[PDB]
Amino acid sequence: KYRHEYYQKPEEVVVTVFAKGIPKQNVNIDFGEQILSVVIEVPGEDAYYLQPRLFGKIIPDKCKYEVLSTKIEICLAKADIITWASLEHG
Amino acid sequence: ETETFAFQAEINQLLSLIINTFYSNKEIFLRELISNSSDALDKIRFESLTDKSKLDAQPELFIHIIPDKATSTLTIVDSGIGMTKSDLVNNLGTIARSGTKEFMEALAAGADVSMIGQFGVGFYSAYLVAERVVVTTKHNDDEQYVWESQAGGSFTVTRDTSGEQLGRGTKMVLYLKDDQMEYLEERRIKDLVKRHSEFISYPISLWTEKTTEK
Ligand SMILES: Nc1ncnc2c1ncn2[C@@H]1O[C@H](COP(=O)(O)OP(=O)(O)O)[C@@H](O)[C@H]1O
Repeated sequence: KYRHEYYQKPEEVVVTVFAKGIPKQNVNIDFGEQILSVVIEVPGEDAYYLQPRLFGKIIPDKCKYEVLSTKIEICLAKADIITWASLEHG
Repeated sequence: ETETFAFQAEINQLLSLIINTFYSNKEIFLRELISNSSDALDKIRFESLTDKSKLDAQPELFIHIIPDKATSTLTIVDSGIGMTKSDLVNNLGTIARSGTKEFMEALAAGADVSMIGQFGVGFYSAYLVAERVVVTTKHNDDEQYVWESQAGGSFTVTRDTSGEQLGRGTKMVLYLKDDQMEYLEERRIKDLVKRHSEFISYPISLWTEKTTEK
C-alpha cells in the first residue's frame, strides 16, 4: 500500500501518508464530522484508501491538507480539545 | 519553512529536574546518546536484510563523535534509520512514555539520574550537560528536518534547506553548558566510550581529527 502515521497537538491531529511524488491531482481527500477519507490514485492498480472512522470529532471546514513529494500531510482540526488515543476508533 | 510544539506536561517536569538540579553522574549522557544511536542503526540494518536498497542513501553503518572546541559543541552523528517528521514530534516530546512519570517518582525516592535510560527517556539526559540541543535527521520515507529545544517548555521542528544533507540518520548537536566543558577533550571522550560501550557493535570514530576506537 503506502504507510501512514499520525501525531497530535492539543488542537489538531496530523495524519501523514508517505507517498513519494503523488500528483496533486491524484489525491482526493474529503472530511466528515467523524470520518476522514484519503484516496490517492495509483496508475497501475487499485487506489490507496485510508478511510478511518476517526477517534474524535473534527471541524471539517477547518481541515486542510498538503501534497508534498515525500508525503501528504493532513491537518485535522479537533472539534474538542481532548487527546486522542489512536487515529481510528475500534 | 517551521512548526512549534509544547512538551507534554510530564516531560516538562522531567526536563526541569534534569536541567535545574545538580546531579553528580552527568557523564552517562554520552552513553545514552551513543546507545540510542546504536539502536537506530540496528533498525536500518534489519530493514535491509530484506531490501538491500534501504541503505542506498548512505551505505556505511557508523557513529561519529565530533567535539568542536570553538563553538563549544559535542556532536554525534549516525547513519541509523533516522526519524520522519512525525517521528520527531512523537518521540522527542509530544507523547510521554510511561517511564517518564515512573522515573521522576523514583528520582525523588532517591534513585540515581543514571537510570534515566532504563526508564525510556534517555534522550533528555542530554540536557544534563547541554543548554541547547539541535537534532537534525533524515529518514528514507521523509525529508531532512531539524528539532531544536532549550527545554523552555516547547520545541520546534523545521524542514532542512540551508543544512548539509545527511544521507540517512541523525546529527545531535549539544551546545555545552559552561561547567560541562570537559566533554570536548579527546582523552575524556575516548574514556567514556570505552567505559560504557563494550557491547555496541558499530565503528565509533572521533573526528577531533581522524580515527576510531574501542
Ligand atoms: N540517534 C537517534 N537516531 C534515531 N532515533 C533516535 C535517536 N535518538 C533518539 N531516537 C528516538 O527517540 C526515541 C526515544 O529515545 P530515548 O529517550 O533514549 O528512549 P529509548 O532509548 O528507551 O527509546 C527512540 O524510540 C528513537 O526513535
